[PDB]
Amino acid sequence: MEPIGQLRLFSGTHGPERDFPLYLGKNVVGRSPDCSVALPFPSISKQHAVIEISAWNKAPILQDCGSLNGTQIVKPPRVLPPGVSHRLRDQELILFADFPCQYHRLDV
Amino acid sequence: HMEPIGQLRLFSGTHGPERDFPLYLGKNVVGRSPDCSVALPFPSISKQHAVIEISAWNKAPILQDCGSLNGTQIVKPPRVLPPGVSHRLRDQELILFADFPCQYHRLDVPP
Amino acid sequence: VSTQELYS
Repeated sequence: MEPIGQLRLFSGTHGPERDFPLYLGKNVVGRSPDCSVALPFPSISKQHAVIEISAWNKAPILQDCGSLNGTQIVKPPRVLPPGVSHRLRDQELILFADFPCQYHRLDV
Repeated sequence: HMEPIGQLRLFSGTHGPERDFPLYLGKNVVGRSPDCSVALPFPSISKQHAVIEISAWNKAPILQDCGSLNGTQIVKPPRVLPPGVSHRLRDQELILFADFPCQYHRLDVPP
Repeated sequence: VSTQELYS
C-alpha cells in the first residue's frame, strides 16, 4: 500500500522532524511501538488517537481515544473531546499532548 | 557582528524549504519587509508583523504581535496572541505567524 | 509504565 497522507512530527527537544506515513484504514497514534504512528514519548498515551482514512480522496477523521494529556487542533484553537470525530484539513496543525504535528494529504 | 542568543526556524511547507534566522540581544522584527531581522517574504505576513525582544543575555525572549492583519498564535497552549501582549518564549516552542509555523530555540552561548 | 501527566 502506498501512503495517502503524512503526519509530520515537528523538530523539538526530541531531535529533528520525524515523518510518519498514513494509510487507508485505521492509523493509531500512540506511544506503543505497535501503533501505526509511534510517538515514543512518556506524555503520549499508549493509545492516544486514531486517524481513520476511508479513501485517498476523503478527508481523514481524527478522534482522541480518551488520552491523558489530550488532543488539540492548533488553529482555530480547539480541544477535541474524547470520541468526537474531526475531519482533518491539509496542512492542519494538531497537538498530541505537548507534541505539535502537521497533517499533509498526499497525491494520489 | 555579535553572537546570536537564539534562532527562529520557519518550517518547510507549501511555501518552500526551511529557513532559519538568528535572534540577537535587543529588538528583532518579524515581517515581510526584506530588511526585517526575520524576513518572511510572504504576502500574508504583515510588513512589521511581530517583534522578539531579548532584554538581556540570559533573559527569556519576549514575543509581541504588532497588530498584524493575520495574527500571531501561540501553539502550546493554543491561543491567539493579542497585539501588545508580551509572551515569554520557551525553548523549542512553536509559534504561528499568519498560517506559517515557526520554532524558537535558545542557543547555548556566553555573554 | 503509564502515561506521564503534563503539569508545569
